[PDB]
Amino acid sequence: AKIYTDKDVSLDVIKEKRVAVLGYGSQGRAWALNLRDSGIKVSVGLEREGNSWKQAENDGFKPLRTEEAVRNSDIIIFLLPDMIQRTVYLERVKPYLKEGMDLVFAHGFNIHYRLIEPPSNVDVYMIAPKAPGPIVREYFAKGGGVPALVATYQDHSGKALQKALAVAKAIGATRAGVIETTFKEETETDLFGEQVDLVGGVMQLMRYAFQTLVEAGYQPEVAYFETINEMKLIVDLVYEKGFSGMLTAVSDTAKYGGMTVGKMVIDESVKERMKKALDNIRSGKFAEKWVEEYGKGANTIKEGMKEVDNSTEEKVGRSLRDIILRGKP
Amino acid sequence: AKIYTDKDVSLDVIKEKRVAVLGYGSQGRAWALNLRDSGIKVSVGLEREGNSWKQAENDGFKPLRTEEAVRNSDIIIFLLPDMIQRTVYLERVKPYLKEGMDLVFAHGFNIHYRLIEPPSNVDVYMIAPKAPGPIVREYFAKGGGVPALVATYQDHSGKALQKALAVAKAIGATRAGVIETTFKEETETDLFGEQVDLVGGVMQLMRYAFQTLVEAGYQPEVAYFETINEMKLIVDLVYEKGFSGMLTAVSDTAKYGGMTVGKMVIDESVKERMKKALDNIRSGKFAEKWVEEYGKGANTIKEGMKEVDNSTEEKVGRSLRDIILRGKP
Ligand SMILES: [Mg+2]
Ligand SMILES: [Mg+2]
Repeated sequence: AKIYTDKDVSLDVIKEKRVAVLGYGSQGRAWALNLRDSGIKVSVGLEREGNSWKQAENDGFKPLRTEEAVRNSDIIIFLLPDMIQRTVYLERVKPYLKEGMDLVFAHGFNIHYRLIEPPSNVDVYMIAPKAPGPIVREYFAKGGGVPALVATYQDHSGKALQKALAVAKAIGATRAGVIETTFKEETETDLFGEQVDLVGGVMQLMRYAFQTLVEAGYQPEVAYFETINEMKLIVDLVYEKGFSGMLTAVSDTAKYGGMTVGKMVIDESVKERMKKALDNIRSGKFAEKWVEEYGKGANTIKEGMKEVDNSTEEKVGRSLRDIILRGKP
Repeated sequence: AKIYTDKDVSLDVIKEKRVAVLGYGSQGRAWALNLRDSGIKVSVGLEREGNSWKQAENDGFKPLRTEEAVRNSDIIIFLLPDMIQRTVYLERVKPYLKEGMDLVFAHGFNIHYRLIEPPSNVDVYMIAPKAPGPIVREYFAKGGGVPALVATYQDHSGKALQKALAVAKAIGATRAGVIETTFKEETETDLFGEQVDLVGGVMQLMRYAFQTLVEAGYQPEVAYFETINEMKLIVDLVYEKGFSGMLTAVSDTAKYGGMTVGKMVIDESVKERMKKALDNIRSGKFAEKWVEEYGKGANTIKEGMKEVDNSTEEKVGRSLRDIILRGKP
């Protein structure tokens, strides 16, 4: 697939545009800081004069209520939680849209699932950096940057890909590299990864391994080092060198064990259930169910966070993190 | 558990002893470099004059053939691959052992499974740091250190735990903290983590999720970012702030999906199969099976490595790491 880097993209297409960054969480901050450093006129737009508003004041912005930021801008960037974008949009963005304005997202969920339904006469596009806000910012600030995906949903102007690329350049992404996708692809793949692998899957895998050891009578601190803490070593090596690289770096005892037992533990029925999860994303069932849960108060999340907070593993983990911090220079 | 720090041991217990570090891979290097900085007399002993040998020379060591390092030393540290230790021991160490010498390990495997059966007149102990060699070295050299586990197998002197902690102090581990375990516990828990979690488990988990997306027709590059590359972001968060902190850092959508779908994918039958793997470790079946396999050339590893090296997943990953490399500061 085509990879775009600094050289392939001009800022001219957004240089003269006023950008509203809606939100000043971890992403909103990073983007607002990078855009402003790249010479883009940024207004931060916020629903409340709360902690976010203060943080933005602390960074030399003068924040505005959402609607005032929108009325004074050309390019509107939604860096708000997915579940509250709909309400902010309808009440504080929609009535202010004019021909030729742009709606810009970091995630495809709301557009793809019709929670925000834009008019036909604006451009709609996305830049999805592949790192946390702090890194997005740090790397840009050191003359590098983080890769991202870009997509266009509605290209009314004919320049929507160029504009998406320019935004991505202004936040440092083209220093690393950018690849084009679609709103649908980014949404479905992001939901799938989070559910089966990145958050759901690996958390349950690590937690089961930890529990198995503690239930068999081994020391909890030993069990935590072996099943949770060491995972960084492994995943750092995959990130840096691929699986091949990682496998070369571990013992032959580890390779033999991982190759023979790994597939018995994570067997074909797991893959079959991942297919089912993907089917549930693709049919819309997952998004329907989540929107329904959220509408009832997200009690699943509250109960699960309480269980994690009070678990044995969390207690043990805290203690080993004091030990690691104690020796970190 | 009791955590030991610098206040719990004086280097005096080993300051006057000559140490042979057998091997000069990433661990042998780190330990040799730290010990010498702590003012411990270090000799590097090696079976061949190849790359390890040259690196030791680069670091200012004059390396010796293994048996010459042993004859000239009091404390023999095995920092060699587990499956070669037995033959190095029989051929190059055991003939030269004398009362009061120490046999020191970084992993319990060879002592626990009777592949090395030490004589009755030596101490036998272990120090098992909980980070890669480079870090062992880096933190030490920066005035911190990395935590480790210690264990005693045969305490002929009555001071084996003091000597283990002293070696750990000399490589900086007591700057962070050290926990005592046993050779059995270290062995069984290290085998278990590699097999079901750290290597076997997570690799099968990530590959299967990649494969699911690719099979469904998503762009492989997108699939790789979402199922493999982004793992580092989550695991880093767990490493730094535990599961509660990771979960606070991800979206509510991610939380809900991980808590509901993750548990459907990684169900309690996975745990049950982890328990069977642990039973197979505990009975010695795994170790028998591996020792047998290794003695036949470890053809399982070679074919597994080829299969990984020419996988779609791996081809994709090569490209994307140029991207990231391209933007790091
Ligand atoms: Mg993502
Ligand atoms: Mg280990």
